[PDB]
Amino acid sequence: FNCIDWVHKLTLEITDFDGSVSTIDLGASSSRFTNWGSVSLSLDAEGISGSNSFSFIESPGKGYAIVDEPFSEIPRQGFLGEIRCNSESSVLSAHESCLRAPNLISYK
Amino acid sequence: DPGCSELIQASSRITTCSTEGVNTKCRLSGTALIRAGSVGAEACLMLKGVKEDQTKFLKIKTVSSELSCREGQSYWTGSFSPKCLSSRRCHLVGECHVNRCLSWRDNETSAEFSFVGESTTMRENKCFEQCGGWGCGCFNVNPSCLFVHTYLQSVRKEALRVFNCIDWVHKLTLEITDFDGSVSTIDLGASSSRFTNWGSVSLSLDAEGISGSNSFSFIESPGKGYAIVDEPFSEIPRQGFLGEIRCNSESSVLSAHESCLRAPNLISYKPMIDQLECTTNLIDPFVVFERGSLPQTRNDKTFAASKGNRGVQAFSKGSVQADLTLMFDNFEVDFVGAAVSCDAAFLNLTGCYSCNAGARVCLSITSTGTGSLSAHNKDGSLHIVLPSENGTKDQCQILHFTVPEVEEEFMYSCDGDERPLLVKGTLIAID
Amino acid sequence: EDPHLRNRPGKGHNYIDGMTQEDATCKPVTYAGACSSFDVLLEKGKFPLFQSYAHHRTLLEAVHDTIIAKADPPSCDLQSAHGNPCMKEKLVMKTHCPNDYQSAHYLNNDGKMASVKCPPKYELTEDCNFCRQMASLKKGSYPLQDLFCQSSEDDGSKLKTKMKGVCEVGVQALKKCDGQLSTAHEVVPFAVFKNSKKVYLDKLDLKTEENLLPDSFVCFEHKGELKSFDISQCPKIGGHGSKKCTGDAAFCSAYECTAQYANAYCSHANGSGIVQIQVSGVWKKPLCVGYERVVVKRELS
Repeated sequence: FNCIDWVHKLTLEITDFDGSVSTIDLGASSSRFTNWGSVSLSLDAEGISGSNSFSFIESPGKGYAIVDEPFSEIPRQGFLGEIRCNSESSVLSAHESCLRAPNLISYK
Repeated sequence: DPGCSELIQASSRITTCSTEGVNTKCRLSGTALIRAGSVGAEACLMLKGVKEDQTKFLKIKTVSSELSCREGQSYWTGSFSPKCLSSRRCHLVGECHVNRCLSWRDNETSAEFSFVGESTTMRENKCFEQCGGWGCGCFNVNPSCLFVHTYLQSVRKEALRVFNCIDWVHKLTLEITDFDGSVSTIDLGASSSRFTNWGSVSLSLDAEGISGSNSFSFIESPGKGYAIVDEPFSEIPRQGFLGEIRCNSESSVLSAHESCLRAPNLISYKPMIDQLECTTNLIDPFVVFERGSLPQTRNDKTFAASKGNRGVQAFSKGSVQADLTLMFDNFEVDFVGAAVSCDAAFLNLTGCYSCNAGARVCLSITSTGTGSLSAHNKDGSLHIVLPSENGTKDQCQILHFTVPEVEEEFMYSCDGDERPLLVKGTLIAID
Repeated sequence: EDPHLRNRPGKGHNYIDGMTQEDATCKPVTYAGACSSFDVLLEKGKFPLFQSYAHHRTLLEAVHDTIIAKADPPSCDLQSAHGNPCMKEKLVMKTHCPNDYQSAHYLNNDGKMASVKCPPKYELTEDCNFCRQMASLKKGSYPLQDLFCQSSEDDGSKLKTKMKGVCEVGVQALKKCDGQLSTAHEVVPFAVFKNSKKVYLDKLDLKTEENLLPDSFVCFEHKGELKSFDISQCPKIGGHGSKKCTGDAAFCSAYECTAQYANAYCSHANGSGIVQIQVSGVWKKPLCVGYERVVVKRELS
């Protein structure tokens, strides 16, 4: 995946009046749901722009990674992001609904 | 009230005569031009029938000089918090599949959420895929589906109407007083027109306008004040901009109507096996409403709310220079030729001469009936008219002069016969 | 959305004083009966104003409820003497009455009511300005104006015709004429107050102001569907009554509800209540506001 903007998220642990301790988060101008109502963020003068030229890779169980290249949209031979899918079963079980480029398998 | 200032006479072309025995009455049909007054001053118009005792005044009260904002494009918006509903269905269980759960349309509701019920609310239907096996529930080894039904819900109870102003119309709230006594309050701006009991009225000269207001958006709040935003008007909605979720009425914001327009793929989703967190990033309009609350220092004018009529206005400086063209539309004017007696007095005389404000005067008229009291001078340059009543009250109107040492004998005739009256006072020069 | 166009509040009498012939089928006026003075009031393409405002009263019901008075004579016969006051106000009107009708009532000028009468067997024509000779002839009257009655006692006798540039409209001799005067039949609004003249209108501002009134609820009798049932037999809040009654929040908020232990279901009529008017910038309450097509004389020159 990629990230077009960095939202300054503030993980807030709001404590209710009765004692119901809940843990939520607020970023830029978001909103959540609490037992006493809701909460939003007002001032947020902390943001970094210029993240479209970087792609991220998520690995369940292990750490993450970063790639020094922009996001891949259209697949083609000889580029990172050829065979793609839409879910975990499309990669593990190889689902036919995944998109790919034609004439991608050589034959000798 | 400081009374009227500009008092002229009507022409004989728009004035007719049609008596029906003793009681002589006439009609008024045409167009008469009169000079408008300043802040506080009025504009009276006396009428002369076939004799001299008949006098009908037509005063137009001027409040001040306002600058109304002409509205163009408007829309209803507000804060919204989506409420996500998770429903993890096993694989090959009813509608949960590996191909139907992924490619799921947002404008379709199958048997997975048909039991919830119909509601006119901007909702959507998603579909995800998690995992299967015996670790979380499912006889098949294929990953189970995850149908999501998230609908918007306005957590607040207030609504806002964000609009703009492409031009500032110099509105003049005029309180026109009829001949019989029906006092009505209207307004005129640039070149507008209204409806009165005696006809209509329009504005002629209006050389007071401010251009360059397209780069500013206004926010209306019923009950509280207004606000201003230093940004042009928002037309097309997009993520990360003021004016995303919009509607068309108050119910579209409070009750969240489906008919409101919004951008697709506006609700994020972070599924956690058996958990669901469907949150958005909608900009809170109350933050900007409290940040740029009126009044604000903009260029050199003062922006605030309006009085009487709902809208935005502006406070400027200077005088009032305009022309009021009275539009007579065939109105029957009746007046009894038998008036009652009465005596007048004199109080003070302060103000200015040869200016837009003029000078006020205190005249204590003591009469026994309800009627009028016409007064004039010697050379034929001043005209005084005051509604006479049974009692003792202080009246008077604006009297313009050309000398600081005011000294001229007035002649008032509230019943047909003239009576002597001497006035005096020192005025100052104010342009 | 409630199809209660046949349920009439108050009493439900539509036969007029002067042509009491169809009183055997329109007493009381309910879902049953084929009254000729009420069937044409709900037909598509005739009087749509009464179709929009049907949960109130009519002119006949206003006469029976001592609201709108009757002129002298109330039913001027067309075949009797040589001159009658109920003709100058009829020839100036241009309406369209169907065939097989004997009488045709309309509104007069003195605020009362004056109708016509034709001896048997005379029927109306395509316009109704004259009754000629001969399904069967209806023993009733045809509404010549599209108006509706209501319960009101607001006084307003100090008002006259509020029309500018009009010489003589209808039968009212307003201002004189000195140039070109028109005579084309055009629709003009009017509103007659209590004990006043036929006051015309120019700007109308209608509104809906409902109120908890006994003559604003409709219901139908239940039995082993729409049936006739009197609303006066509904008990009050802890009071008394003959039979039983029930309804929703509006009907049960003022009356007693017994749920399934009743014989009817009282429902609040949509739009029924208090219908005020805005004339001369002052909010007033008329009696029988409507339209009419009379001779309008406008001064063009």
